[PDB]
This record gives sequence, structure tokens and C-alpha cells, in this order.
Amino acid sequence: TRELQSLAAAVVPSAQTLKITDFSFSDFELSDLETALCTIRMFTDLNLVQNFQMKHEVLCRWILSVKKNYRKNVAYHNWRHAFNTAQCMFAALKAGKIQNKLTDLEILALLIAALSHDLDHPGVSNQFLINTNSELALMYNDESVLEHHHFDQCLMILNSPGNQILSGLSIEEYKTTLKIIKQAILATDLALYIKRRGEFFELIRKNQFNLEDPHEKELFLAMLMTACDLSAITKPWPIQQRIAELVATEFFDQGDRERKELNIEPTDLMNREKKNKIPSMQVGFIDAICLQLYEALTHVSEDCFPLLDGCRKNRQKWQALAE
Ligand SMILES: C=CCCOc1ncc(C(=C)O)cc1-c1nc2c(CC)[n+](C3CN(CC)C3)[nH]c2c(=O)[nH]1
Ligand SMILES: [Mg+2]
Ligand SMILES: [Zn+2]
Repeated sequence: TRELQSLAAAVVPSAQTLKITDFSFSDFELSDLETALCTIRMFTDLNLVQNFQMKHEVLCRWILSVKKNYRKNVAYHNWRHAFNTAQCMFAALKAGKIQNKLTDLEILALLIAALSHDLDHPGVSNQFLINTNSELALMYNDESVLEHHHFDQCLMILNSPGNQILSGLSIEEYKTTLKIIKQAILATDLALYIKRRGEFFELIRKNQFNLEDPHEKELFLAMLMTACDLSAITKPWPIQQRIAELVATEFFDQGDRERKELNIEPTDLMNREKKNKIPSMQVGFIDAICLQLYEALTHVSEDCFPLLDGCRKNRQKWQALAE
């Protein structure tokens, strides 16, 4: 406790004051308490609190439980990454004007999913867990191993006493919401993004994309989750540089684990000894994974252009270092 009393008693600053509507938002100068306040404001301004009768104390407790469940010493996949993913979701819904295209339940599910999508992340990839015979990999048949675990943790917190922010939903709304949350969290497995994005891009290319279609709406929500998950790649250069260092720290740590536990030379992405490959790998990552997604998102909502624009600027920055 303690931290809970401080959070629950604090006056929640406006979204304007907190700057959470800005796509260029930076969490670096914020304390943990400030990120928690930002999170309460996200729920509030997305019309989720009174809408679903959330008690202030319960929401505060839930937010703190989510924050605690991240491993602070994991370099990139920690609370700050989850918080930034949620902030990008808020900005996309607000400044990006996606909010009015979705239902209240979809919004509720997306914010919860964004905040919970990496819960208890071990700092190693699905491939690593599979190669080291993780019990997690066995239980989930090597499919989206981490993501199934993140969802498991998400449910655990949602059901923990004093943290039930969904206790006010009707039976049918609860059922609908949990299904969207699971799909949203699983969507953050880049393997599923690569597997399903082809369909999304094709629908748009052939002018067949229709949000009114249940299946396409679900496909869009998955893509939106990926767009928010990768959002650091759209941030102003100083921010992208700093976060890229965190990503490298985490990947190189896994590389160390691979040399010791698997007796193998890690791929460049996880090889500290070849860190000189970072600029070129970043450009390739932006081209193959990022640009098409932000281009597609902007097509759906022009107001999301800032994400694409920021991504393009970072490609230029990384390319200048690579050439
Ligand atoms: C060594 C690390 C260098 C820094 O790396 C980064 N820094 C920041 C971000 C971000 C979202 O801002 C992202 C990265 C970053 N992430 C990468 C990932 C995981 C999604 N992959 C795998 C391999 N590919 C197969 C298709 C998917 N390659 C990446 C890369 O080159 N860069
Ligand atoms: Mg993840
Ligand atoms: Zn993530």
C-alpha cells in the first residue's frame, strides 16, 4: 500500500496539462505516480469510469497492480513501455480521431489490453522460451507463448480482490469485453501481425476495407494494437534514440543467455559484439514492419498522420548513421 493512498487522494490533472493527447508524448520526465495519474485521466476522458461504474479506489488499485506486475529491471518490456503503449492508444483515439469509430466496450478493452499486454514479461522472446523448454511454451503449444501468459496475468489482476474494474459490467458486456481483450493482447505477438497484415493491406488497396464488418473491425483492432506497441519508432529522435538503447540492452541480454544456455552465436539483433549493425537493422525494421502499418492506419484515419511522419523522420535519422 502507501503508494495507493497517495494516488487515490491526488487530484487528477487534466489531459491538457498532462500532454497525453500528443503523439510526441514523453514519459521520461515523469515519476511513477505521475504515470499513474496519466492513466486515470485516460480512463476518465475515454468515458470509461462513470460509464462502467468504476470506483476510484478500485481503479487506482488496479493501475498500481498492473504497474507492479511488470519487471522493473527488464530494460524495455517494463511498465513504462506498457504505459507508453496505452498513451499512444489514447492519442490515437483522441488526436487520431479513432474513438468515434469504435464502441465503448472496444475502447475499454483496448485501453486495458494496452496497459496489460506485456505483464510479467521475462525480457526474452517467444523463440527463446521455446528453445529453453519453458513450461509456458509447452502449455501453449509454442503459439504466442508470452502473449498467452500476458493475458493470463491480465485476468488474474482483473479478478484480484479490490482490483475488479470490470465488476460493473453486465454479463453480456463482460463476456464481449474479455473476448476483445484477449484478441488485443494476442495481437501484440508480432508473428500474428505479420501473418494477418497482408489481408488488412489488401482490403485497403482494393478499397474493400469496411469497419462495419465484424471480422474487419477485429482485424483493425489487432493492427491498431501493433501500431501502439511499436509507437516508440514514431517518436521524436531523442526519444527514439533513448528507447532504442533500452531495446538493444534487452536483446543483447538475451543474446548473452543464448550463448550460455544454448551454446549458440546469437543473431545480429541479439549480438552485443555486432552492435555496429543497429543502424542498418533499424532501417530494415522500419521498412519491412513499420511504414506499411502507419501508412495503413493513416488511410483509415488521416489524423493519425503524425505517427507515420514521425516514423519516416526516424528512418532518415537511422539511415544517415548507417550509410
Ligand atoms: C538491437 C536493437 C536495436 C534497437 O532496436 C529497436 N529499437 C527500438 C524499436 C521501437 C518500437 O522504437 C524497435 C527496435 C527493433 N525491434 C526489432 C524486432 C522485434 C519487433 N525485430 C524482429 C526481427 N524482425 C523479423 C521480421 C522482427 N527486429 C527489430 C529491429 O531491428 N529493431
Ligand atoms: Mg509483447
Ligand atoms: Zn509491448
